[PDB]
Amino acid sequence: GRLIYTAGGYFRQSLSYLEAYNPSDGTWLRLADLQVPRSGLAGCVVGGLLYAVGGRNNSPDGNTDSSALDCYNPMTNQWSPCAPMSVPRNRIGVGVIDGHIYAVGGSHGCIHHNSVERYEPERDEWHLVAPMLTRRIGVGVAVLNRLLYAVGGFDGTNRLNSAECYYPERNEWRMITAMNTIRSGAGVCVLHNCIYAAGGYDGQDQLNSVERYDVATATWTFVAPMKHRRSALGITVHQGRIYVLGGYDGHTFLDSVECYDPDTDTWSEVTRMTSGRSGVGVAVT
Amino acid sequence: GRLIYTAGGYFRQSLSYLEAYNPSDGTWLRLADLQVPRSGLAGCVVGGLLYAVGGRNNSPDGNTDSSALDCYNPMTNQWSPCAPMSVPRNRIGVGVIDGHIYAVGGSHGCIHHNSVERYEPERDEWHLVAPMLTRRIGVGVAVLNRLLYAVGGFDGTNRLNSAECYYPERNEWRMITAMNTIRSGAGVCVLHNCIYAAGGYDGQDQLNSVERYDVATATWTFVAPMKHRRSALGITVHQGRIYVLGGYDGHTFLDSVECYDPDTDTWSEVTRMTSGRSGVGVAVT
Ligand code: NA
Repeated sequence: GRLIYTAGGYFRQSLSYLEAYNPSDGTWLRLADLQVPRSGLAGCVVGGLLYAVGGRNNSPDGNTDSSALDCYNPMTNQWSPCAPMSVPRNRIGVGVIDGHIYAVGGSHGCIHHNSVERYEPERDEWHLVAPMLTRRIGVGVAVLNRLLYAVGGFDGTNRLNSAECYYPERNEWRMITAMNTIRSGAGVCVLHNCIYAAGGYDGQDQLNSVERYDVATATWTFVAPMKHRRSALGITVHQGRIYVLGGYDGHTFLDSVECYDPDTDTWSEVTRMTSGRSGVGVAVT
Repeated sequence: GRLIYTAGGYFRQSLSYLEAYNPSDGTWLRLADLQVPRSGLAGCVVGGLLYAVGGRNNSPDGNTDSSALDCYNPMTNQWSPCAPMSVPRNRIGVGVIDGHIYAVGGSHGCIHHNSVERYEPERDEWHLVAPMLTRRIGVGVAVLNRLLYAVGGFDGTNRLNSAECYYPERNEWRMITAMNTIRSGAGVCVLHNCIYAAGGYDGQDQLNSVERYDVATATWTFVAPMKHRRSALGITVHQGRIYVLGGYDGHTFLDSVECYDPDTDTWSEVTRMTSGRSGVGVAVT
């Protein structure tokens, strides 16, 4: 009975919400708020614990980029602070390999990071690894074949269709085949041995198009588009299906949750979040 | 029969309101809207004309920092554009010396300005002067003894308790005694030869504390606090009393207007604005 957790987000200002959706019965739980309101963060799970990584506190009286790492225990309904990252990372990408959290790119004020760091929960320590070949904020991250893929984003000048792959054993990055579409703030996940990149911003419009990377052919192929165009959407995989949560369509902050069935190549609206928001962190446990 | 004018502000989005309060009879006038919505702007008066300087248009369709200078004539109820500043300046500080407008600090996207520029209404021209020693956004500005004081703010990393002074004849800045409290977005004004810094934000809390700088002793002393904590408040002096307008208390956008009587060292609520808002520009004419 795993749940889809959504942490933080943005609607007029950064949000503290921690909510959990049950795809089986369609119910939503209201869990303990984040200690600091954050948008542009990422979520991940290690050993049944939910982690909220980086982001930014956007408030009417001023803004603060976050280097924070916070851990939520579903059994206790409590958030606990962890060691912070070396730098603040807003619009961060995150992936997990062997119980270690990789924090990828993101921004700190005018700085667009190419730097990458890894967290060890057993030691509560962060350590820098090899930086990416490109500076990437609003970057999508996917773990596939024990490699860490960094997809699209924004380098400070241009939104990107480029993508690269990290080899943990060799501690190095290599560029892979570029996507068909330029995407910053896309939802990036892994489903049935393929990397999916859904929505995002091409530098002009928020996108509803969805493409998938097949490792064997090293090609990106378009699949069925989402019903709603969205950037800064949350994404996850639950029981062989992709779930996209909220986002921004250029005018509205979406409460829509769409579900992709790979067997039928179709998207359907499954639920609505309690309120519209973009820039959430999402994970399943 | 001078009026307290409040221009722009923020509530869900940047506002276009121009309203004028009469402290003698408690009435509010609804004047011509600003041509462009703006929050984080500053207001000032030169030769009976009201000026709206800098700010930002925060809308659901995007955010744009403003380099605009607009002039309102109370006799015609008309806004007229003036020459723009060299750069956009959101959360700007403004002061007037010898009929010249000084535009101090503020932000442009991720940039935190230390730059300062001066407007000459007779020539409709802006010119840069010596930059401040510190980058300051959400900076409070006060003119005292023909010197321009820049108080607190945010440098891009930390909210500040520091303050500095500009010498127009020498074209140079000098650091002065730091405040007792770190304050960004405080209300800063001059009353009876003292600089007052009321409220503000420290990165964690909105403040109700008020302190005053005495030039002779070069010391900051706390006076009676305001009834409501507020950051990004509007401030002005009218007939020997300080008026604080709106702001943000960490939850609500205030419509509250408080008045400080220096003879009794007491604050009282005198009126309410027609709607709650933060980040207004305020001036008296
Ligand atoms: Na907030």
